[PDB]
Amino acid sequence: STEEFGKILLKVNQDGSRVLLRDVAKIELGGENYDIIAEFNGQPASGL
Amino acid sequence: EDTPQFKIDIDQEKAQALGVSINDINTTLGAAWGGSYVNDFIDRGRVK
Amino acid sequence: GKKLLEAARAGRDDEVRILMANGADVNAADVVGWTPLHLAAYWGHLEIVEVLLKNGADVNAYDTLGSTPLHLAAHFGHLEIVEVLLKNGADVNAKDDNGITPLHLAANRGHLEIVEVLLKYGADVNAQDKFGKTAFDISINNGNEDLAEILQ
Amino acid sequence: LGTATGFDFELIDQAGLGHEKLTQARNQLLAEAAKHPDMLTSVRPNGL
Repeated sequence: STEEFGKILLKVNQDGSRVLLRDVAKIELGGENYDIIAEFNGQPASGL
Repeated sequence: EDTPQFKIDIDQEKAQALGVSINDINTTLGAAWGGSYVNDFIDRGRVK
Repeated sequence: GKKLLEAARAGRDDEVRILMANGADVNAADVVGWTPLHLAAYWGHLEIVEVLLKNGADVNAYDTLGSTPLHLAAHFGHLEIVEVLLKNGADVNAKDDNGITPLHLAANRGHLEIVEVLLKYGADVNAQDKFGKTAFDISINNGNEDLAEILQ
Repeated sequence: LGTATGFDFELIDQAGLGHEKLTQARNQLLAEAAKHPDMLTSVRPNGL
């Protein structure tokens, strides 16, 4: 889950303060790549 | 059928704090309790 | 005894009663120290959790790592069983060998209803585990904002 | 097709014997073969 990735611990600061992955990045499900986008009669689609 | 299993959670922060690598932890656990194929040797002329 | 452990896990209500009305030990334990109550709690068999408590099963029975049925019930979000257990005098602040409480476990999985009930029976919100963590500490780390303000 | 009269023989280590014992056995075979010029000629190792 994005939640679990978000709370990945990158480091602990001098003062016990914590740096999680969600503090340096946006985390979300998204395509392996974003190069292909299809439409069926103008409406959003996928296909094989 | 499902059976009881022994779940061990490694605490990332504690380990980071103590300065123990996660790789040393997993190799130590895995080698000790699962066994580790290190490399080959020659037993009476045959590679084993 | 062994047939009760099995029947408890299987959720076989009737069979639980048969072996009750036949003298099977309600506090029998398997290899990892789980009672029929542990099993019923884990697999969410409410009707068997009640029958067992009724026939006097130890409510604060712990396994070989110090975990109680309240731990299992709370962890896997079985709200009704958490209520039943607590009413039957389950130690709300019980710790396993890790210093982990039923509240730590409910919090981690974000079981708000269960977290409320536990608090309602006086769960110690300040209780720390072996790593010094509280239920609040957990809610913050998980980024659970709803749960994080319930714990203030 | 190997022409010649030609035979093509393989001596084999079937147990744990090792290169040195195999060589000794080979030498033993070659010395015996040499005692039958009537039947065998040019019985020699193909290797080094």
